[PDB]
Amino acid sequence: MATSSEEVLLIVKKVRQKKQDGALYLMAERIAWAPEGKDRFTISHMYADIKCQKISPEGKAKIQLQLVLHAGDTTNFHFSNESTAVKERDAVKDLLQQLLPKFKRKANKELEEKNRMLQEDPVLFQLYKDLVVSQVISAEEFWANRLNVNATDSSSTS
Repeated sequence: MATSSEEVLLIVKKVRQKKQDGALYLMAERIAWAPEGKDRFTISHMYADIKCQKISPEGKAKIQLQLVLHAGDTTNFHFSNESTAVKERDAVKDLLQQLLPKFKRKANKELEEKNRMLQEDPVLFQLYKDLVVSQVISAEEFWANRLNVNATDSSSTS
């Protein structure tokens, strides 16, 4: 069956994400953040999905952590816990960086360029939902003429 080894490895608190501070819990196989007062992780990424981690420059009153997922995503966190914020992001950066290679999945650059194109060109992503979502054509059909040319002028067409 699906063995969910939910092993909380680190307990981090006072982390503002999505304009709401909470608690970020690390697990053997993933990272999950919950808002303060809620037992619900509104953020849960598997190390296999997280490519790397970025942290804000030290000596600042803003402990910010930013993970980047292989799909071409990310995970930004604001450790507002002035008491251990820095150390929390540190042990976090370290712990994740420990389990991250443990679950290091293949870098899907094929997907990265796709995701990044959908973020850059709002029209491209619009037509994507228009055609590919309406089952008008497959995703690669649209991508075929877009991956080779990323320009909103051309994105106005298939």
